[PDB]
Amino acid sequence: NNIILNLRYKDNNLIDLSGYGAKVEVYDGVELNDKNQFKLTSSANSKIRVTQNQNIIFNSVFLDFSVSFWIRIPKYKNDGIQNYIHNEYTIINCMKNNSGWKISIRGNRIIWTLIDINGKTKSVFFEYNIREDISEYINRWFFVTITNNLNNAKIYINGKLESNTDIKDIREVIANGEIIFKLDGDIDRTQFIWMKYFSIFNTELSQSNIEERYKIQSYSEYLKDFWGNPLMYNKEYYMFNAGNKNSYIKLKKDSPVGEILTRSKYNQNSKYINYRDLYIGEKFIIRRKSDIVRKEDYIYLDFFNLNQEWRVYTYKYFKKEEEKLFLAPISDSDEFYNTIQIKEYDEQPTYSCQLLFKKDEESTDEIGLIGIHRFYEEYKDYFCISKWYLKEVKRKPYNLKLGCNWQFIPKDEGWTE
Amino acid sequence: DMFAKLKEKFFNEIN
Ligand SMILES: CC(=O)N[C@H]1[C@H](O[C@@H]2[C@H](O[C@]3(C(=O)O)C[C@H](O)[C@@H](NC(C)=O)[C@H]([C@H](O)[C@H](O)CO)O3)[C@@H](O)[C@H](O[C@H]3[C@H](O)[C@@H](O)[C@H](O)O[C@@H]3CO)O[C@@H]2CO)O[C@H](CO)[C@H](O)[C@@H]1O[C@@H]1O[C@H](CO)[C@H](O)[C@H](O[C@]2(C(=O)O)C[C@H](O)[C@@H](NC(C)=O)[C@H]([C@H](O)[C@H](O)CO)O2)[C@H]1O
Ligand SMILES: [Cl-]
Repeated sequence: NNIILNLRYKDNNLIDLSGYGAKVEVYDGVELNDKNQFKLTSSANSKIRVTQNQNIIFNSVFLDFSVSFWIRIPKYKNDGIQNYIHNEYTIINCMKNNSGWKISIRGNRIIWTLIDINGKTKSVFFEYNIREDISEYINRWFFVTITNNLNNAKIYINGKLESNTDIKDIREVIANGEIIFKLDGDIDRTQFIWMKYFSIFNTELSQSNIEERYKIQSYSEYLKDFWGNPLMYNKEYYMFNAGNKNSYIKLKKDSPVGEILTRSKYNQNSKYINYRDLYIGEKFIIRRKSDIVRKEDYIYLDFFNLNQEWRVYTYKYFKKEEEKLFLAPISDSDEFYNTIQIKEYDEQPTYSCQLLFKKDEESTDEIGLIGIHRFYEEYKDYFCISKWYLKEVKRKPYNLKLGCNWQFIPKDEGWTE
Repeated sequence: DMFAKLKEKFFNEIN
């Protein structure tokens, strides 16, 4: 559907599946996986060369074409902040006779550049904050779309318009060059980039059509982690509350309950960056109740304490609208429920999930949703179950502020702190 | 039996 290049994984390779049959040469330094993600590193053979079908390039003067892809750009090093902010490097290039387009990164900025044969140049970029307690962009998969017509170059992020440059002063742009995927410029040996679903269209895509591609390419039967990667069974995870972004869970001292604490922040002295620590709190693990965690699966939410796997329970007969959850050894007990069904109540794209307690894998009764609540101690916030959430999650549009919304944070080389 | 001590604490906590 107006698609002229469609890079996709196949047989430990990336191949153009557009139907136009371009040649794609992936060199040995490119890391691949069957989830369609590919990784560009600093090494020289870490590259992809694409040789276009010379019959279906973009129009050099009307400039009617679009580029879409997902990207995951690692966090800055706390001690490489000035190189991060200042070094620009190219990630993807399509140039012939010093004309064409390129995609560049400069720290927290992603840049689109057009160059006409006359040598005239125009750019448009997207930039994200590097001071946020919790950023939705740093080290997390997000969707980029660049569109061009004769007058404007635009960047959409996650289906929404972010930037807009007039490109009227741009004349003829040569269209038929090889597309080169490669980090190019002054970069660190540890600098890398993840990408997926790279596509080129011979049309200016509309926001409506882009917002749809974002939804379609966001959809999966499985859940995702904080970074946007698949959520897995048998993997250690930190827990994030999308309703309480700055809070984390700690097992209360010598007590089988989860207290909620405030995340520690970047405390060094640089005035360019700020963040909250992500690698803190209890370390959890998802177990099946009988690979990838799928919506509606039945699970156990466990965690590690005293070199042992403990479990998260709810008291069967709690009276109030909410109650503290019981965090305790794995045990048979008729006073507690252990069965959780994992949910995604949001209809829009998200990395949040919800955790519903039930009697078993057959029952239709719903006990409550795992969340956060302030308890009478002076008050104190605890890790809780709640039936209050059960009606709130019915509300449209989905309420993002509900503390029943969780994300799972595994360690990742793109996030150091 | 250590578990029982934990359960007892839990019931303190919610009462
Ligand atoms: C504030 C509160 O604790 N709400 C709890 C409510 O308590 C009742 C009173 O509350 C309000 C309220 O804000 O909800 C006041 C409103 O005016 C009511 N609205 C009306 C009348 O239209 C509303 C209630 O929801 C009712 O459902 C409707 O009546 O209640 C509270 O003021 C009152 O207070 C005490 C009083 O202050 C004490 O001094 C005195 O001793 O006693 C009275 C009561 O004894 O108590 C009221 C009940 O007695 O009770 C309902 C139960 O129906 C809920 O418990 C509600 O608490 C919410 O609990 C859920 C879990 O079930 C969550 O834990 C909520 O906290 C979190 C969350 O995780 O979701 C933390 C997040 O930070 C916050 N997210 C952010 C930052 O975005 C979210 C919250 O979801 C979002 O803020 C929006 O959804 O909340 C917790 O608030
Ligand atoms: Cl978030």
